[PDB]
Amino acid sequence: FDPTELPELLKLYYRRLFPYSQYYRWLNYGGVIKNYFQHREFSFTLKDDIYIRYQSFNNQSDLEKEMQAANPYKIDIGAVYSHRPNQHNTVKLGAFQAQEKELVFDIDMTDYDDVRRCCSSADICPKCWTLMTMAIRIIDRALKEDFGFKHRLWVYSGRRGVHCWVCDESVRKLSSAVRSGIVEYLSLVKGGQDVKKKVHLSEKIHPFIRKSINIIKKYFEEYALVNQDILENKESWDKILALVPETIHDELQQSFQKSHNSLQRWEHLKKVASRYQNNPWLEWEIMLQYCFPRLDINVSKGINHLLKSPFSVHPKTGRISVPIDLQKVDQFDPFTVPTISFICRELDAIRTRDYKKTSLAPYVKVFEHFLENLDKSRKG
Ligand SMILES: [Zn+2]
Repeated sequence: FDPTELPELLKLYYRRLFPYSQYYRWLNYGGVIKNYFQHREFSFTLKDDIYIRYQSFNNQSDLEKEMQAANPYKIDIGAVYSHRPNQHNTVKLGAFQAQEKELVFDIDMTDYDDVRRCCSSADICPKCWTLMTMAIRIIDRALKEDFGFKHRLWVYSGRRGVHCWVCDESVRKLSSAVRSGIVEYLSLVKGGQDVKKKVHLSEKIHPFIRKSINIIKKYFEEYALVNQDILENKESWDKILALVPETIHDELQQSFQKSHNSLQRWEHLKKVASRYQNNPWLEWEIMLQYCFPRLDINVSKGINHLLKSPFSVHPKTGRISVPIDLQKVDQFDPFTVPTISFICRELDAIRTRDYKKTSLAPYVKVFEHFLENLDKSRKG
């Protein structure tokens, strides 16, 4: 993909491919509440990194217009405010308030750099992507079963990770404190870089943790012991020994030297750890520390947080911020995700149905099913 064709591709994409209809369907929420879409903040990042926020629009047409006119490189969605963001200059200090917004999560592969061996920073590969899969399943399960959130839209970030938009009516009215509490409930991996051991479990295991572990169990052998090979050599297995008491270090060190692969060594770790318990949950603390999601509280805490819009175009990979079908989550592949050049290619090889003829269609379908359930909930 070539980022210089981009300003030309954006023109076309924003004119004949970006699903404005479904977009407005989403953000207008069936018109039940007035000025909801009209009080929504957007922000655009234009060429040469020109950043503008407090963008608001009268309706879908105004949006189509200003977007096609600006042709932004980045689009971020924000809160629904007390007034129209456009007019924020006209509002007296103290009355311009973010009032409602979807509950959002940002999962970023870069946050796993201390426990994945294949890549670092913004690099991703099929061997580490399984981490997202566990993250989506682990978290979405909690949002659905523990919290009863019914309308959850998962979106590819374009390069390094995934977003979740929780859009239930009661959720959009959640205070920053409750949001922060939901993040604290979901969070198990605590610490920065000074701290080598980021997971400590109590004698009693809360169901969320149990159900998260059981999801990780299903993936751990292939992800961690085979593909990542976290016990390949001493440099790697010392990092794991750093997460367990010193009194079992020597025993494990020898059993690791005498062993041939990570499966054997993990199986040894299990037996020694289990034996350590009798006279605690080391295995699970290690699995969690190596596979459980890391969550930035600042992303989900603030009602005024601006997050990458679905169907944005990634300035470098060219990939589309596409919705993720929760039913096929294990089959999701960020490397076969449509790029803008590909869907413009498809378009220039054939009115409101042009995108259906592109590879963009099934993701818009996922988005439409997300919208349909959203209507049904408003009705009954
Ligand atoms: Zn990788």
